[PDB]
Amino acid sequence: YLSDLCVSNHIAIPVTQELICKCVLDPKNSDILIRTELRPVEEEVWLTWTDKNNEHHEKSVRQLAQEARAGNAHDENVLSYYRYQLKLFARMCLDRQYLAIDEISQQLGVDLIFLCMADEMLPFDLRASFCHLMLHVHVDRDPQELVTPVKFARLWTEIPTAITIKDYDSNLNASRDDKKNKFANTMEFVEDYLNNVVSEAVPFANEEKNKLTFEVVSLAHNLIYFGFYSFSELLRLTRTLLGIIDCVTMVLSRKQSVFSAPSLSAENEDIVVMETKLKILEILQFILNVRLDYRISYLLSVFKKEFVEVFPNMNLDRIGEQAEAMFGVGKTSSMLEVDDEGGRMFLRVLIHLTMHDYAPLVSGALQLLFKHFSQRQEAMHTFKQVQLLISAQDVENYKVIKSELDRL
Amino acid sequence: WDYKNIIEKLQDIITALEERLKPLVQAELSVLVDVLHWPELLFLEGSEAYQRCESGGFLSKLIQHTK
Repeated sequence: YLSDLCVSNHIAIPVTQELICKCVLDPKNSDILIRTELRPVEEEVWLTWTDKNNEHHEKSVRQLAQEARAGNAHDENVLSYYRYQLKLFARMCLDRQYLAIDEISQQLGVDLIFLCMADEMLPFDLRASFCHLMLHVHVDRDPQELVTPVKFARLWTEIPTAITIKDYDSNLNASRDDKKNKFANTMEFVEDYLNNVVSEAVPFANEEKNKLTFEVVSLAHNLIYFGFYSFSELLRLTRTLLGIIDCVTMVLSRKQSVFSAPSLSAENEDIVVMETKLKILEILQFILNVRLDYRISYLLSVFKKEFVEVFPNMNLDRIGEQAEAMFGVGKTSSMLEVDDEGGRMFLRVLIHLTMHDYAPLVSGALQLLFKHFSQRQEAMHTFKQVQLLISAQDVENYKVIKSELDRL
Repeated sequence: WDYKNIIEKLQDIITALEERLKPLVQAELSVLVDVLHWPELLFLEGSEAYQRCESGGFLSKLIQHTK
């Protein structure tokens, strides 16, 4: 009831959220709240709770899970209470509620939640609860910020004569590596879980596993959108993502339409499976946007090389041939392609997703299907939108003008 | 380097590329139309999705969702 109270219409309400955070986290009413700690016992997670009779009890999380599996009522009830507590905590931290986020981060660290997530002996739903808590408390915070897959502002001298996928990654690899150190273990766990899910047939067969994979896919989508995945890792992950959707505590908060082309100037019964498929589709759309960015960079590099060579007459035919090479006719761009079958797997997945009952999933599938065959037109339009600046001061002027115009 | 010359060359290359790739875009759209014509061919014959596509499930769903 409290968890539903904090959030209304899937959007966090600041006032009631603040009141609930103050009341639950107040020094009083600590008996109701379960306490989680780490003990050397390497380290293990232990839960200590104060019973309504004022008799304190302590037990390891693994012991509680084993007892619940054996069918003991007390441990199962304690675990369910802990899950509802975790859901309430996650609702408290929704929409970057710093007041409660700070205290909850002090109470629960990244390592503890990662250990709980990676402890498969614990129940699947409990692991999903820790996945949700990790996504909201830690991954979504002040240091993390959204990224733009396509940048229409380029600097003439910074543009390399030749660009490669390795160079494209290395462009931002320093920042990505320095920011990914905290969540590197989480990324590895997510990748391992996705590989395990895709390896098994009929991945969406167990409801608890369905919830866990939905949480994992949400975490992966968040991390990708904050820019914590390199381009190469994204191309490696897209194959697995297509494999999962290969033909054989839920909040539906929607951000800016994922299925939107870059621009220079700006309740189903099985709804869990449909939502994870939709998240996978959003990830695939983001990957396609990064591919478009790489193609634009390649075109810009070719143009700059030709201009510098000609002007220390331009061979437009060679430029046209090079720009045609990327579109997938040749094997040079086979790396860019997100499918190993030449797009047959992607097209089949889109067709199998287009007739699903869920409406947002069908809309996304149709938009992706239409975007698939417009690679050339989209690339040309994106290149036309691109602007080149030879001075860094010009870049700063463009940035300030863009900010002012967007705000106005 | 000259900014005006760079801009002029950028416009020239953009125009040349735009003129060059129109028939390829038209061919891609035609291939999309052809694929939409026979959606089942992509799927395996024994698959139920193939049967639905052959009977018009895909196109019927598209028509229903368009409105």
